[PDB]
Amino acid sequence: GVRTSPTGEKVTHTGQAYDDGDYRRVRFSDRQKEVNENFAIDLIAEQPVSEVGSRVISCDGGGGALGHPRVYINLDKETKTGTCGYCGLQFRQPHH
Amino acid sequence: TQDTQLIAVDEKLDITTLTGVPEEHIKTRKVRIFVPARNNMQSGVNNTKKWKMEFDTRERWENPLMGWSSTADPLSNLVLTFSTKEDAVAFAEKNGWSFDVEERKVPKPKSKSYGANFSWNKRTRVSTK
Amino acid sequence: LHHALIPHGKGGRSSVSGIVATVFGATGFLGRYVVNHLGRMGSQVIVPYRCEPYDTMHLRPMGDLGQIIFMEWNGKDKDSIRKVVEHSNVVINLVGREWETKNFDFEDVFVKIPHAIAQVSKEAGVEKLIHISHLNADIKSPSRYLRSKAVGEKEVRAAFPEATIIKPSDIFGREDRFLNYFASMRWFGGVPLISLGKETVKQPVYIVDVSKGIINAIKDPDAKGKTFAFVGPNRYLLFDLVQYIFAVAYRPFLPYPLPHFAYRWVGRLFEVSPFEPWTTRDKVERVHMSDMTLPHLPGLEDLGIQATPLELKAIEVLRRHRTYRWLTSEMEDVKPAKTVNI
Amino acid sequence: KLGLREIRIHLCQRSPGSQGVRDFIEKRYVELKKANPDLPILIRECSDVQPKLWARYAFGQEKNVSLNNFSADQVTRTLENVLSGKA
Amino acid sequence: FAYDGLKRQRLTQPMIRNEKGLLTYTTWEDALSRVAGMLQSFQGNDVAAIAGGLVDAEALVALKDLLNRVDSDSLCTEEVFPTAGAGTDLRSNYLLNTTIAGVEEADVILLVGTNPRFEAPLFNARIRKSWLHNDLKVALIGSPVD
Amino acid sequence: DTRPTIRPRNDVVHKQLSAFGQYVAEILPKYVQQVQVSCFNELEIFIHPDGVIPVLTFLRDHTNAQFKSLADLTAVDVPTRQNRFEIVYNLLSLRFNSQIRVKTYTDELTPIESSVTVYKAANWYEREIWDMFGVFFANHPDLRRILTGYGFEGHPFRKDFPLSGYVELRYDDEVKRVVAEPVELAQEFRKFDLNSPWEAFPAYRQPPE
Amino acid sequence: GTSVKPIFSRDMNEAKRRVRELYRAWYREVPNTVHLFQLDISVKQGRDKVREMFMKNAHVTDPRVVDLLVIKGKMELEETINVWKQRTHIMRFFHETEAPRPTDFLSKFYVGHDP
Ligand SMILES: NC(=O)C1=CN([C@@H]2O[C@H](COP(=O)(O)OP(=O)(O)OC[C@H]3O[C@@H](n4cnc5c(N)ncnc54)[C@H](OP(=O)(O)O)[C@@H]3O)[C@@H](O)[C@H]2O)C=CC1
Ligand SMILES: [Zn+2]
Repeated sequence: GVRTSPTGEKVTHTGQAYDDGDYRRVRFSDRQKEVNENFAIDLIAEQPVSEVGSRVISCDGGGGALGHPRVYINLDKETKTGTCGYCGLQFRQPHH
Repeated sequence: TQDTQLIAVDEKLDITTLTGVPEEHIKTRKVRIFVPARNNMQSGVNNTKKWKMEFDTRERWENPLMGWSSTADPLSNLVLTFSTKEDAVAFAEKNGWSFDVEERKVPKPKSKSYGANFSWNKRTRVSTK
Repeated sequence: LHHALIPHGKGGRSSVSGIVATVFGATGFLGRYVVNHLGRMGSQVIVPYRCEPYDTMHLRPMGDLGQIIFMEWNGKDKDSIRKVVEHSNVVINLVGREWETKNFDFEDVFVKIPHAIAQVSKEAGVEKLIHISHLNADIKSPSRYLRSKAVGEKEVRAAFPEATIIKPSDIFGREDRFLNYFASMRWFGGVPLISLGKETVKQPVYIVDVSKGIINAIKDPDAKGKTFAFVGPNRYLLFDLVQYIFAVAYRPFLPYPLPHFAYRWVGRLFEVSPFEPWTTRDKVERVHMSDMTLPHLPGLEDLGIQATPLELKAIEVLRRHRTYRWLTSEMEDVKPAKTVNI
Repeated sequence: KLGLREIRIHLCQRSPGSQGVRDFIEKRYVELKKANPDLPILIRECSDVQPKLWARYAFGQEKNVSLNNFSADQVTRTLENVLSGKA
Repeated sequence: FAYDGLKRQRLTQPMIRNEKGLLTYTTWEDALSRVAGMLQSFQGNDVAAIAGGLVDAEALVALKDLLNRVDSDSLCTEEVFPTAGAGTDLRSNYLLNTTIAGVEEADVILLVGTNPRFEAPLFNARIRKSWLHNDLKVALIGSPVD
Repeated sequence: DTRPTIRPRNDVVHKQLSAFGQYVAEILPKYVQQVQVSCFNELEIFIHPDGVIPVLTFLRDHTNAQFKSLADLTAVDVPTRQNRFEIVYNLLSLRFNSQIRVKTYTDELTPIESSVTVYKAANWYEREIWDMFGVFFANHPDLRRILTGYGFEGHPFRKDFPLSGYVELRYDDEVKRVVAEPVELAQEFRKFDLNSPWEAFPAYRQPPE
Repeated sequence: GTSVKPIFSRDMNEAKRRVRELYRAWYREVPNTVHLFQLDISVKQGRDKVREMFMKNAHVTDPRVVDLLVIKGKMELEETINVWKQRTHIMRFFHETEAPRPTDFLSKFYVGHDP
């Protein structure tokens, strides 16, 4: 979800938004900023949480060799769905 | 031992004029040495064995564009190497440069006794290995 | 200063000086040199261009990456100004046409647009403004060059309270159409000037002295409101220009004191060519008119910029006119013109 | 003001030249201080430095005298004359 | 864990009060002129100083020299140290004379009005190492802190 | 050498260069300081500065050495060593298909009489050394700045010379000519500290000096 | 170890000697290099440019180095005589584009953190 600034300046996922007083905004008129509308924060948020009944789940991320190293995910935290640092896919432990 | 019309040079060598560094960069440049302290997170020691020629850091203004650290200090990126401080100062004086000294960080004697870690009337007993 | 407007650097190409000098109409002479000076220590000089981008292409090399931001603009369009000076912390006016165009009445080039850019800049939120007037600016003078200059000079003065108005004398440079002009009577004819030159004393000034004046006026805070006049080091009676210029170029000296009556006819005939009015009726009495002393307003000399003599650098513009047999001749072979001055 | 404000000595712990002042501040130091519940003497003792004297008079008037190999009885003479003229 | 403090609330420009007494961004000339004007017509006790806690000795020398040339020799500090006696006189009165590297073999340490666990963490670390190895006996007067 | 990872060693010629190294050493012991060979069958005999003439004149003319193919005239700055500049020769024997290499030591000022006589190939190399490292050579026919820019300042491969340099260039309209301003980089060279603080090779380790 | 090999200057006088005709050639060199290279520089400020270059480095006393600038200055002259060097190279000594670096501590202070 891209957000706009008061001067109509759409913000990027990093949060950069040049204010009106910034002289560095003059390259922006007559032209445009390229904004990755697919904000990386919310195309992972809508992804569901898979249910695997094990204490440690591999996280290859699909594609076999095409993915991220198979860092093993610890699954015993009931209050925290264990997510992978590489791909961010949240993994869960069946509700006992 | 090298007798070919040798000149008895009694004055310290000053090759500063040949290298042709800018005049603002030979006087307004404090040049310092020390033997690097070991990176505390890394227990390895095979880096604190050499002296180096490093300089003073000038200003680093952010670029008007995307934001690279634009610098105008050519001498900043000049980390040299030196086996001993005597050779380090020899380079420093040979092209006479405003310099300071620093003493080699020398380890102390770690009196280690694994038998001490367990004791009867001594308090160095360790509760958990 | 603003969060990023704060200056930084050793005055290099990629050093931010914090001055955002949107110059108006920089595609010629003084515009070329000021941006060269503006871009030397690094500055976001937004140049609104109106001609073909090709003719503006040569302004690119004198700016760092993302510095010379050419912007489309039109004189009539009110919003055209407001977009190019919206974020510019300083505005340097340079608009004006020394010759005439049917669509651009001579009133406009010194009254309409100069007023049309001064009020928007003050409405935008700028700090400074520099509109370039003439050292001889005088409406009552028969010079439409002077007539339009003076009225526009006070309009921007009235519109902009901090309007640091500059009134340079007859500037000279590589493309000044003043030195290369005065070399051109040999090509055109027998030097049809008035009264053999013994009726007009002028004080030419080298452009870099002028351009260094504005940038020094930029850093000077007290320059606001004050109306500095940029004057050369020495004056020069008109005849001395003609013989000296014909000397530093090794041209056949053919002076002729053609009176003002017939010399006015050749002005319109030079405007007849519907591509460029080489010489105009305004330019007829423009050179006949002499330069007033104007001693009360401060000059560049007290501003830190000295004045370079004309005879110090002439062939730098005039070696092009020197023929092959004498292209190698410098100042020293040529006698200096009689310094009719203070 | 003609009066001295900070009378600064600079002596060494081991220097034989500093031995004279070392004897000075061993016996007559307390007498010098109790006579002056006011403007003090600044010792700032150091190592391997020739004994040295700075007189920080008022209104930026400073001057130095050397005391290398100078006995305790007459280093008091030396400070006496500089502090003699103070009013 | 103090680098982030460098970035928060950092003074960058000569900061002076406007006609409303509100601090505003001004060039160095105005700030220099403001201070210079009000120091020329003030001498002696009219000028003084309050030393902070994290200012190097180089500025300390400069501020001593600046005040003394005005004859404003009232170079005051923040941490009040009793002037009575030979406090400023003898260096011994305001020094850790035994040195942190020397406190190892001390049998008993009489800490006076101190909480070195937080007052000087490195000092407390050295006692603890000497406490564990050299059988150092510490003794603290005042609060029964940990 | 059943394992295919490491390269096999070759001992028959390995002993041959050492025998030839002693053979050269005995003939001219006035100038050979020390001679040695490495694992990769590369022998190096070390000469004194004023020895550029006869040692190469030896290898160029000897009936049993006849090393005539001049390979390269390199220099290696070592700031620690007093004679930091180390002029390195390299010769190839056509008949005996071997590569001799002689190197000397030289200060910034101390010259070397030009070895263009033994090998005129060195002449064109010799220009580069004074351009590239800056060591002047005595009685050289024409020892010129040939590879660096016109009117350059200093010697770029002295390890005290910045990688970026000292002067940058741009075309300036107000002079209509290229002006050499001092360098002002858009981005600073992000140096990388690439030195593992653990022992790399116990073999070549320097003992406590 | 004070006794070392000399290049050309066995003594100070020979170092003083070589500087002499080096200036003799270079003093005879300024008027024409301007003339051929079409430099807009009068002969006079060309001549004393060589002058203050000459004592911009005339302070060192070691005889081994002084003649090294002699040959360095010697061959900087050779490269100029035969139109190898161009307009930018001759002008390069005549520093133009950069503003004067600061003179008073006030000017050092106002520019930036640089000393
Ligand atoms: N000796 C002299 O010549 C002196 C001149 N002046 C004044 O200084 C000003 C600049 O001089 P100089 O740089 O030599 O002049 P040039 O003719 O070389 O350049 C004039 C500039 O004005 C711009 N301009 C003028 N009118 C318009 C318009 N209606 N719309 C858009 N752009 C316009 C031109 O843009 P474009 O090229 O696209 O048309 C061009 O960039 C002029 O007003 C001149 O009269 C002042 C004192 C002395
Ligand atoms: Zn994953």
